[PDB]
Amino acid sequence: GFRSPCAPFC
Repeated sequence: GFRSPCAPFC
């Protein structure tokens, strides 16, 4: 998962 915020794929 990526750092927030992450859209759409995280």
